[PDB]
Amino acid sequence: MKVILLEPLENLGDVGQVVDVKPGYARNYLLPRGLAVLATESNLKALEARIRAQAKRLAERKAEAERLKEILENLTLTIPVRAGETKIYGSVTAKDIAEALSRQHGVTIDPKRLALEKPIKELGEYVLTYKPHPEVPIQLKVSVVA
Amino acid sequence: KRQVASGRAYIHASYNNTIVTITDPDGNPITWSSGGVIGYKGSRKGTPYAAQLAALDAAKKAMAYGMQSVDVIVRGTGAGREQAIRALQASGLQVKSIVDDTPVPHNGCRPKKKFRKAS
Amino acid sequence: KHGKRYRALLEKVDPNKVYTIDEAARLVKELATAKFDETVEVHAKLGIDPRRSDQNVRGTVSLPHGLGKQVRVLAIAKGEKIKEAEEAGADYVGGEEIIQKILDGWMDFDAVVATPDVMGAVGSKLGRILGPRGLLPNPKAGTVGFNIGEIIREIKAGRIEFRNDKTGAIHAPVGKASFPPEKLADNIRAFIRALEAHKPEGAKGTFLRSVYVTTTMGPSVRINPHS
RNA sequence: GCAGCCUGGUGUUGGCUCUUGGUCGCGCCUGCGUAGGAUAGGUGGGAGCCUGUAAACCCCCGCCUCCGGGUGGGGGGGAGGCGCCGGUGAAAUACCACCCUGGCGCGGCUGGGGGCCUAACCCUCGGAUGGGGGGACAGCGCUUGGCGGGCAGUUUGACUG
RNA sequence: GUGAGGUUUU
RNA sequence: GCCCGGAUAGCUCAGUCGGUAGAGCAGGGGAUUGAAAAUCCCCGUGUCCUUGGUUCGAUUCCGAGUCCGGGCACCA
Ligand SMILES: [Mg+2]
Ligand SMILES: [Mg+2]
Ligand SMILES: [Mg+2]
Ligand SMILES: [Mg+2]
Ligand SMILES: [Mg+2]
Ligand SMILES: [Mg+2]
Ligand SMILES: [Mg+2]
Ligand SMILES: [Mg+2]
Repeated sequence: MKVILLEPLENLGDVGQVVDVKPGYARNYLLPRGLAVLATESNLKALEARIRAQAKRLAERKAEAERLKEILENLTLTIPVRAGETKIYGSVTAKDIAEALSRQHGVTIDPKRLALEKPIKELGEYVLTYKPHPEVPIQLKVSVVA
Repeated sequence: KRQVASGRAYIHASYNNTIVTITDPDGNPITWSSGGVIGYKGSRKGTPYAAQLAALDAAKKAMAYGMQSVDVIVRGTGAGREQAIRALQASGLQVKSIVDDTPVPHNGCRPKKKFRKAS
Repeated sequence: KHGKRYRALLEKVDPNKVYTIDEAARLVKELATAKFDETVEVHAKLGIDPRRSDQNVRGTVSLPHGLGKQVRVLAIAKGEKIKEAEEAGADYVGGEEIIQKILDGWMDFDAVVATPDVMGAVGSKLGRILGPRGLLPNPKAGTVGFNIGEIIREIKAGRIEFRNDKTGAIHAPVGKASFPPEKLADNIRAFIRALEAHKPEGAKGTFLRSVYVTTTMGPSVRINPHS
């Protein structure tokens, strides 16, 4: 199955190789998300037809995107939460925190992949895997909901 | 498996059977035997000769593991617990302390009517 | 067992050989450091199943070169034994009537002779020492000819056998430590195909699997099954 | 035979992880109802080799164990271990291993059973390109076998005061 | 702390 | 018909994981119990399916099936 990658999918090799994978995986997880493309003679012609004009766009959209650990979560900041509500009635998810960080502290996030699994009632530390060939994740520390 | 040396032990000394089982400090048994390994049926496995190949076999198949002590806990009383436990107390195995957990049955209402003829 | 002699030249075992014919058959002289009269004891394998009827392994074949091995039978003289000074007889003892059940024999057997052919009555009575290993005389041994003077003359410089029980631990006593491929030219030419001609009717499978020509003083080398 | 039901394979239908399975012997070292000296497998050579390129009463010791005990790394030993026979028996080793009996590393495909995520699919929410739950299961197609008067086509002979 | 396969009236 | 497990004494059964073997009845008299029942005791009944073979043997292991059963076909 001729599928071409655009970014490393944590397995299956490197970008642009002739890799075989299940159509149930590539058809539903890779194609509507915009990460792998079906490779005909056209899309199998495009990667050697553009070796700098799009690899420079991977250098921009990946090498320019791998520096967002600066002012987001590593520095100490009081994370804005809702009023207490001592016991958590509505659990925190990946969605319901970036509008708080958009009102206070002015930080804009996706807000996808702020909870890769188990949107949980409790609070603590968590890592944000932002994924250009995935690098070291930034660490958020939720300390209090008051 | 990992052999164990320190730890506690459990003791069953009821009317029909007297079998020990040496444990860890977490409560995991390491072996069990009986008098049925010879074939002692009914009440032929009490106090003075035939079946310390239950408890001494419980320390003898545990001799390959090499336990240090047997902290005594007696569940089920009577029927000659004394020499069956004291075979293991001072003829090959060390002991640390004698702190026994005697069972204290109340049950509220009656169990099977064997006891009620002598109450 | 892994001592001084095996650590010297263990490289010649070579468990990943490609094709060997002569260089794993003739090399028994100095790879087997022997200071005694050794037997090369050539192995083979007869592929059968020993747990069914109509299946009886038996094989006796001769070799007229001489083998460096004498007759050494325990001769018991009976009626119709002498041939009126036949110039090649009456060498061993002629009697003593051994009934040695007390102190259970002397356990050093090499060759057993039995002339009178009374096996229907002496069956499981003369073969007392050799039950499962079975060097007792048998009707299936093929040592019944026309005259009497054909058993000693063939055990002398002959009468080698292949017969196994439940496995294939088989042997071929032919040569000394220094026998040439001129003696392999009648050993591995006729014995490994004699155990292919002699065959029970229930033979089905590989039928020739583990044929090692290994010695008493040396390593285990392997040839192709036809050489 | 069919409707319908159960069920294997397969498409829709994916990502991981755990231990199990099969032709699986390259390797580990497994045989003590046993009658004598016994970690005694049947047997093949059976007077040579363990041996000073580091022995013996048994002290190294992983290895398994039916608890007796033997086989590999041998760091300090220093000419002594003792078997072919006697001894046991349905069989005589100590030198070279033929595969069964087995705890086990893996070469081929993971076959099955679990735990998590989930975008496919399904259900659901006020105004629904978005939330929640199930989740590769269900349903649906092909194929295979069984149940199946619920249904349909059927047969149930002739002589005979 | 311990004991009964257990009996029938001439 | 391929494969699956077995045929033990009028009755049925204790079996071997190769060196073993039978107990109960219509039966006669029997320590018993103070002459009562029989608790209990001798006791009338093995081609261990027909046959071939490792085997010291076969009262027991394995091969073809004649003896009876379940599944599975196949029957012009
Ligand atoms: Mg289906
Ligand atoms: Mg789930
Ligand atoms: Mg979705
Ligand atoms: Mg979901
Ligand atoms: Mg499905
Ligand atoms: Mg009808
Ligand atoms: Mg019609
Ligand atoms: Mg009375």
